[PDB]
Amino acid sequence: ELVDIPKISYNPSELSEPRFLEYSNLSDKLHLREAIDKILIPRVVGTTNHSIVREYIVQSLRDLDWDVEVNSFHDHAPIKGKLHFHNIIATLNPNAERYLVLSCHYDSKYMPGVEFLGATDSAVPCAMLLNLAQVLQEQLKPLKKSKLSLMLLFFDGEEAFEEWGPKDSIYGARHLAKKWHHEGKLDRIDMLVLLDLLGAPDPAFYSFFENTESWYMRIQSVETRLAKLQLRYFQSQAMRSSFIEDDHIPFLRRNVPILHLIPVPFPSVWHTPDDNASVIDYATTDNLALIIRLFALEYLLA
Ligand SMILES: COc1ccc(NC(=S)NCCCn2ccnc2)cc1OC
Ligand SMILES: [Cl-]
Ligand SMILES: [Zn+2]
Repeated sequence: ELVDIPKISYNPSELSEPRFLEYSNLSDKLHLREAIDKILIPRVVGTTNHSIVREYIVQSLRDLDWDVEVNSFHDHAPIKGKLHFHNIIATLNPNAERYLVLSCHYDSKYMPGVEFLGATDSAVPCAMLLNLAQVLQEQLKPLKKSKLSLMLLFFDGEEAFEEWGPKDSIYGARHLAKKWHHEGKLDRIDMLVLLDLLGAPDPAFYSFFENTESWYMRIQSVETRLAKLQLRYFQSQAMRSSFIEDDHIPFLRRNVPILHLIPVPFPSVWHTPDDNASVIDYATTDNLALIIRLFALEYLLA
């Protein structure tokens, strides 16, 4: 069921016009396309390419002066058996009291007998987050020292190896949510924003969670303001009784507020080899990446 979002949840863009104009003109299309190209390789957990993609993410952010921790652990999967998973946790201020967290998964789904590239799922999301760090590096500098800072979290082992279920899915997220819960490190997450299945044409977004509906409406407003300045995806509706499972689930279950940036319906190529370079709509990709960059600045800088 879709419900119209009530007025109480409206939360318009607050950046001054000049800063909104200035920040909305920051981009690096070439870097975004280069990041996509680097990441868009088969990258099943435990493979050489999986390590190559992790190294690229880690080095890219370390080169931009982010603190980067790799959370490594072993778990058992159907088919593959024992695997070494590696969540990537990048922060501007590793000593922050609070974080906005932007996140996605960097593994690609294991598909017997075929290469699966997972362009929308989630090579493009991963590239959008690296590109965000590159494009906004000047504006983000103060967040290296502030009490509220930014974390980019690249989950490992999101995908099932045999059949999606509670014991065969979201390996990295389940591990990390349990670890941080045990360590009292979940309360510091203001909100976990999860990007998934982005880069295909004509995505439609809805608000899934009432406690983040107001911040959903800030993204909606960012999109409206960009349109007005002539520079739609986010619907002003909430989807109730939606039970879409993803990396956020183990955080959601432990009281962490979630903003789930995933289109409904999913792209038509979902979990087929057609989720490749050819499905990427670059106009939609540049657009969504810009909207997300501005959302991050709205939240963090205000
Ligand atoms: C085909 O369209 C759908 C298919 C499945 C579901 N239901 C669930 S619970 N999906 C969890 C997806 C986990 N995931 C995310 C990226 N790679 C894997 C909903 C769909 O449309 C609303
Ligand atoms: Cl490989
Ligand atoms: Zn998937």
